Amino acid sequence: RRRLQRRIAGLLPPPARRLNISRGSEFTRDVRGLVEEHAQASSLSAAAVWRAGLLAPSGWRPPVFGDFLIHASSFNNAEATGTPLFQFKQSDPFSGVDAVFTPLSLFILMNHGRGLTRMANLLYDSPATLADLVPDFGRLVADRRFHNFITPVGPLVENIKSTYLNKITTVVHGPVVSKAIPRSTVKVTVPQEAFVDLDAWLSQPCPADARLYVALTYEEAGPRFTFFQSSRGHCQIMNILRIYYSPSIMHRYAVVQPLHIEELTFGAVACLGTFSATDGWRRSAFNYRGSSLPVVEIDSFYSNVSDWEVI
Amino acid sequence: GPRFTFFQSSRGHCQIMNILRIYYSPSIMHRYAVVQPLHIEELTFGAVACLGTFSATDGWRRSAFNYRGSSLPVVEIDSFYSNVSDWEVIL
Amino acid sequence: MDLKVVVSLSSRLYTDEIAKMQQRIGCILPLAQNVQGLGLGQVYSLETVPDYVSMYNYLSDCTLAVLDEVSVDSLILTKIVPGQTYAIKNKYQPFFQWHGTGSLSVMPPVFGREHATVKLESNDVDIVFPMVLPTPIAEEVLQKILLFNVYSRVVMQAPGNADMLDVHMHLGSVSYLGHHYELALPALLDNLSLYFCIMVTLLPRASMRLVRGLNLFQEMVPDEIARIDLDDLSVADDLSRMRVMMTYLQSLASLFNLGPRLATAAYSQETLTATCWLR
Amino acid sequence: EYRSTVNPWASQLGSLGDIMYNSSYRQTAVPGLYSPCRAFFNKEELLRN
Amino acid sequence: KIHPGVAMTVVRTDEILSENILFSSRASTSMFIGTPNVSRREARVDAVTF
Repeated sequence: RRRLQRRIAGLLPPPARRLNISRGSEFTRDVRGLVEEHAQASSLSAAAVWRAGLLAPSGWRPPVFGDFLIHASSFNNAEATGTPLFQFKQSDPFSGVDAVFTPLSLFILMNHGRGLTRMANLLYDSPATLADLVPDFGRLVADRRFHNFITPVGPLVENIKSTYLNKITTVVHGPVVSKAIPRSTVKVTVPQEAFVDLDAWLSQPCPADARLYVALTYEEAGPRFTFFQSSRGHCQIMNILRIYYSPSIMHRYAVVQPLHIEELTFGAVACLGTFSATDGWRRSAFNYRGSSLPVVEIDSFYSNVSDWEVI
Repeated sequence: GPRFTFFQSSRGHCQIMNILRIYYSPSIMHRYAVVQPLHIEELTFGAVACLGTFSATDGWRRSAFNYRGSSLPVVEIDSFYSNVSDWEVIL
Repeated sequence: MDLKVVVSLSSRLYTDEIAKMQQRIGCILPLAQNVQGLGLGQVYSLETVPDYVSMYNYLSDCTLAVLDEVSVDSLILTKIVPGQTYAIKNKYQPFFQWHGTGSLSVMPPVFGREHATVKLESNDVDIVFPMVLPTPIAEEVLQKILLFNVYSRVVMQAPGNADMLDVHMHLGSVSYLGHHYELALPALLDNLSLYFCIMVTLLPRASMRLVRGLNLFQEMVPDEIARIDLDDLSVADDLSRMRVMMTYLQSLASLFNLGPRLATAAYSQETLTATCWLR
Repeated sequence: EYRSTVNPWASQLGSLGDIMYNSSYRQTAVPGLYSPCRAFFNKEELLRN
Repeated sequence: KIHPGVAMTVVRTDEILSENILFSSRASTSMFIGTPNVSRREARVDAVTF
């Protein structure tokens, strides 16, 4: 109880300042306390950094979390924390299982039917069960409605282990942080060969933040997943990716039949979240028991998933 | 192409040559079927040699050889006594 | 912050009015404080013609509010901010399941005025709440009421080309995530339909002016029935046609942006609510 | 030991009783309704022990 | 009520709420009792929550 009282008493909001306008002698000591509060909450000392931890409840927002109920064979325990997960829409109304995908188990949903592929098939060796999770991949990519049945649910922050019927928790909206109050930062892990920086392909104003966009795109061999990092807005990166998708407008020209509406859409772009632009993405390497793939490490993520907008 | 298979046997060399002819008797038919020994030097079908003796109770415990990203399975003979011999042809 | 907004009810509410306001307590509604123009009820009044586009522009202009508590004289409600979230519920009599959909659209209720309303006999106003529904259902009901308005006005003018049962068989049902709903298809939705009609009529000459602005590359992709219009038209008529067409195109594009698009995270089907923020 | 099966219509590789209750053919089914025959007909549940 | 030439091995799963007995021997496991630390949940206007 003494430990609990000493822990609650430090983690308490400071009381609001009163100015008794009515009385005379109380107003003087209250504005005395007011200037003694400002003078120790502004100057260079340890008092002004002591004041920042009280948080005075607009600036800080506890995020929302998504409790998802998944199968253990459709997931892997050995993955990193900050993997952006992609929930699949289920046709049955009372289902109970929300089939999510890490980018590697979704990369084996990409390639099985046609670096990243090595660690992908090292993490998810048998793809028949993962092709049995989705009821239709080839027809749904044939009519190109796969982008709306796949919704992103933000990066994983807590994975409680279970041998059957695993349960994961992702931040769907808000500042990406862990769930356990022994506090740590959830660094968003993105594999590098799917990650491209848009200034690199662009080859002048400083923003506030540099956002991260996923773009499920419909290449003619199969689907493709590419994580786009842009300092610009959403309706600006639609135009910028219209510039980037140069041979797609030639392919949609060279499939000249217009009544076949399948090749008239080329993927869709969804905004995942906002990390800071003054601190860029860090490169890192993620190791399995045998292999190591280079992985983009992204810190200070604020997840806010947007709709898929058609290129 | 030629092959390099490593045999573990508890029996002597006079037994290993007979059991190696017995083990490779289909491959002699295969090599006689797919090509024809039109010359006299194509008659020999390989040769074997003893690489050394190890204990029969605890030998050939399997392990792995882990390189940078891939690992092939390896067999690990412990307490080996190397004693190589000249090649004995199998025909 | 302090966000509790109260509205000024003139007359005290009776028991059935309390029950009907309690029945839909979790839903959202716009805002203009006056109880007269408290929501969408001044477009859905008997005073004006129920025009869709002015209703949409009023719904996208003014702010929204989710109400928490109801009383005999007060209506506790918090308006919407872009900062934080509110827990909202699906309490609409056309029931659409919010199973796992990350987006919610706020549109005027096209399923009839009586379906989403509360009629206050004692007061001065009859309030309505807009439709909060998942966005593939939203664009699907926009398709199946727009094309039904077109294919209905066509058979009112000439019933020799199409069939009413043929369009009512498909254009009266939406099917999203295995749920099969029926559309109450009965005026309404005529100005938006004629706006779309004017757009797709004047879009041939619009595309011709655009491809003549900057050659056979963009002239191959029209088909032969989609290419031929003669090169004789007055300057003022062409300019006014292009200006009015591009005005209706911009309004129609921002209208098929479905307004205030809400986003949800955790839909709890046991309690029928989801954590909802403004996006 | 004096017979192979008491019924050949459910205890075979692909049979009537097997296609009704094995989870390799029950893919167009509602996955919420409980099946008492799943413990005796589904091969992975019959094999994971 | 005439036989269709076919019998029916009907199966049925039937639940039972049993009252169990747990016998755990002395000094079987070792607990390690950590210390409680407090956090902050959604501190609203009417209440602060830990």
